[PDB]
Amino acid sequence: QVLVLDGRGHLLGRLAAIVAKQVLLGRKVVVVRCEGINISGNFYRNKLKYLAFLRKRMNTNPSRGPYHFRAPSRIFWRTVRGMLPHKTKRGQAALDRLKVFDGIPPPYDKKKRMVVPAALKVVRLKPTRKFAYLGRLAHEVGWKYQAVTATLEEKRKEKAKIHYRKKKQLMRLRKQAEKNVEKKISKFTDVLKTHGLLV
Amino acid sequence: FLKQLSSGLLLVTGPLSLNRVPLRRTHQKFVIATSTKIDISGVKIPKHLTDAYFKKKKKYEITEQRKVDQKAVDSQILPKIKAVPQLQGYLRSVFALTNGVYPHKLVF
Amino acid sequence: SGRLWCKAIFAGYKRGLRNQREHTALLKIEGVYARDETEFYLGKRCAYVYKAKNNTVTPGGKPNKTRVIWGKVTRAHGNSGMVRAKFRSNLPAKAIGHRIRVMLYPSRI
Amino acid sequence: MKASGTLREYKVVGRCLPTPKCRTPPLYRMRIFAPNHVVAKSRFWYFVSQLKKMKKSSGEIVYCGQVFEKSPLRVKNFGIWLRYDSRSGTHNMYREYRDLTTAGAVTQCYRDMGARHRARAHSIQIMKVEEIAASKCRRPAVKQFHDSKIKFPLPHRVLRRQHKPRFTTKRPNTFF
Amino acid sequence: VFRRFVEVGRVAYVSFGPHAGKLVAIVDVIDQNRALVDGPCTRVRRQAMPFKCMQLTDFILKFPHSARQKYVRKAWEKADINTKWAATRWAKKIEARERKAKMTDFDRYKVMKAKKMRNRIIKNEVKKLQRAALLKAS
RNA sequence: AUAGCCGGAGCCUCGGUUGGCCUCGGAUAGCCGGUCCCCCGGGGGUCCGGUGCGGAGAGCCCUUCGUCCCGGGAAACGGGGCGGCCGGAAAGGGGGCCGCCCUCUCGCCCGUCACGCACCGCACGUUCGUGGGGAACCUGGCGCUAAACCAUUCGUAGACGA
RNA sequence: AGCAGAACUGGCGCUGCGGGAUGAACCGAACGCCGGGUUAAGGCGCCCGAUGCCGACGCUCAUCAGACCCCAGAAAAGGUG
RNA sequence: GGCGGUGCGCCGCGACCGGCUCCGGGACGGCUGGGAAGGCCCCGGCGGGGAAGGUGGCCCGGGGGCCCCGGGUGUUACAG
Repeated sequence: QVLVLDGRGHLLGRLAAIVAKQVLLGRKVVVVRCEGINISGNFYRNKLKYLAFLRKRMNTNPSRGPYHFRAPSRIFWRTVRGMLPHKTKRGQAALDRLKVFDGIPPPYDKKKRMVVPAALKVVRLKPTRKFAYLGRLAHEVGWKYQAVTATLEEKRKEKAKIHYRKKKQLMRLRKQAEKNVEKKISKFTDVLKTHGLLV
Repeated sequence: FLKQLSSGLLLVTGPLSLNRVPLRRTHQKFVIATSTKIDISGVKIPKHLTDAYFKKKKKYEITEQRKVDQKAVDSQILPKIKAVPQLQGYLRSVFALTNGVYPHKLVF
Repeated sequence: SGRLWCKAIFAGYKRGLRNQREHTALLKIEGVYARDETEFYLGKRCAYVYKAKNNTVTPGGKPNKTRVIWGKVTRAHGNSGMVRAKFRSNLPAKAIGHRIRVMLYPSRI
Repeated sequence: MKASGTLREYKVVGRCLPTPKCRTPPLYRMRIFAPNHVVAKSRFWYFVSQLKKMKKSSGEIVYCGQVFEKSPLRVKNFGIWLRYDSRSGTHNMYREYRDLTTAGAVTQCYRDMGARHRARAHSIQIMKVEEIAASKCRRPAVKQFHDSKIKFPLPHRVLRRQHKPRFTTKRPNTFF
Repeated sequence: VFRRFVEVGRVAYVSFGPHAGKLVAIVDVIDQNRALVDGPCTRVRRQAMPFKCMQLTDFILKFPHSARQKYVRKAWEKADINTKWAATRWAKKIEARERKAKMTDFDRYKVMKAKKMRNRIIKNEVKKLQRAALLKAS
């Protein structure tokens, strides 16, 4: 009932356009690993794209001007907000269903992350083109927690490896379990093959 | 399903032992028609039961004529559904839609 | 013992870009994403279930707080599995993005 | 003329109306590539009005018919001559194509010229399409397919049907 | 590296189109993104079909680059592709899909009942080996 | 620091929903899983199998009409009752393990016996739901006997507040 | 010159509607109150109804890319991109 | 109780008929160049030719070592 989308390898505008439509349909979408979001075009193109965005501020009072968010999660939150009717009541009610996170929170580390193949770099971009990581772009423009998130993301990398290697050994005993017991499960096995489930 | 009545309603009757469903009328529109068939060609439906027999008269208590006709028809059907393996468990079960199940995608 | 209706989301009214016609509702049934798969749901009865403050009667039961707006599925909309529906009374805009039920008892099978 | 869909080859003949001066005018046949025969006869009178002292009022259509491909299951090399229009000046080309049908090669010619030189179909005057042998080809793009042991893989298979599994778990595999 | 190559005589599986789900054999390559192909034994008439809707298999039957439809059928029957294709694990999981697709609601109930006790025995079997391992682990 | 914590039933109000997936990393001109014959303190290397992923999200798990007996298959380690013990810190679980005094091969799958308002064709049915909040009623146990502001004073401060 | 003065026709003035982000003159089309259907011009990644087509063929990398009449900005020349 | 008329307190359902629409599934026929192509009858049979995107066979080279990859001649040879 809650969409947990992994942001690694996902294009900024293609993911935001699909999330914005799903969020407006009453679906709670949680986007995770926003530092893995990457944008087509060379890195130097996107930097001045964001640096000239920084220059756009209110002259008389910059505190009332555009709030330039530097975190990768809030940058992705900004581009979804521009894809939504946030000036209306239903637009702001939609944005409450969106939840962005840098790295992976402990609420969402022990969960399966969904992947949008339509909003993917490997699908929508030619292999000879250039792309820019949002995580590198954020720290290079004012984000202070890239190395902070990298070590905490490093910490859960072997912690899931322990779970996965235990998971393989857990189902290695499962796959070996049929190997001793075909003589008394063939009654259930063949009817699962006539209907096409193990063939 | 037993037979088509005069007014267009369907005389439909699962066994009372399995489905807990009596000789009951049912409109054909509000019916999912599963492609699972038994051979009731050789049964003897009573001619006295009809649409006027199932018509509401005017607290409902079961008449003894209803009980006699209940076992008169079930005695012909119940041995026949036992010839098909796992058919009585199929009738005792209830139909429902779970996650990832779409009626337009599946066939029945 | 379980669900007997397909999950559908009231996406919005039949509309233009600067004109909306709130006498016809657009439905996004879960599982259908093409025009040719919308043929099964044509003619099915749709209902929007909601609850209110004052207690109203319930057919065959003790009077509850729930209320419905009955309607039917008219014809397919768009190309990506959307579909139009028409209700007796026009749906309130509070139901935008909320779950409504489409039933199967108007069956053609 | 709108180059809509695939093109069709039409064999349209015509002549002047009989006059007191001239008993029977000569008959002129052309090869016209057009979507339908209604625009083929209009295109027929366009070129005839340039070559001869002919108009549609003083002329008539004797036979308007479509000729079919004699070998549509044989892969062939087509030589196509151009008379397009640019923004500054008009130019002639010779272009090579590899297709099963003569009309398909003209269709491939119309879509290629608009892609390269941004030339519209009304600015393009086709004159001659001729079957040529493989040994007489000139453009290396066409000649690279003249191999009895041609062999190549599909390196980067761009996967389609990307939206039917709009949300999935496994990372998709672009390699087969 | 690549193991499947578009070349004269490779048996292919059609992805989409009116001839989807059938086998077909490459005769000649027409263009960069289109090839001349012929499924003489699989009800696929000689035609041009692009690389978009084909999945190329590891089956190669030899005939010249512009051989007519008679020799393609003879090479198809000599190699006997149809029997070998059904023995491929590719087609075994292809044909299981419509078995799930045509599965009746009554067939759906019997699968669910059979899946219950089949998982019961495996879980009971797995349970015996986790406890047997821990005595062997100590 | 706090003049509330644990466990029972009824009434108003707020509402949405109608089974859960408990997780490697990562590539896309490449991958996945096992054998380890090999080398060191988990990695590398080799080999074997799949690769239009079937150790597949085009997927997996549970499945519920209920009660009474009897017979067959599994099961004897197993289902369910309290205390600890540790593993959790990026926004942290009633997660697992040790022993308990009672429980049955009742759990589940096949087949027999019988029963269950059979409400006489009809709708918001069917859950998450001991849902959140609020008064009042319950029963007992466990407990706690505080601060802020005004006033006055200070002048490191000050238009008044602060 | 969004300047002044003429010829034909159409519009605004006197006129709402759909579209061009907006807009007196542009495109389509003119208006009693409604239901169903179908279109014009325009469009169909999100705002925003509609391509979530297994769309076809090619071109293009910009450290100032480009994106739709009216229309809202550009030239001569040069480039072994 | 039966017939005719009006209406059901409220919430609803179904059936058939007619009108206006959108969509689908079957079967039949005409024209062409009286279709073009294409399939079968040994390559349909016989005779005569031609080259190449060169199949056998020959030569050279390289990879294990008995098949494959290149280059050259050729005219069906064990493919066309």
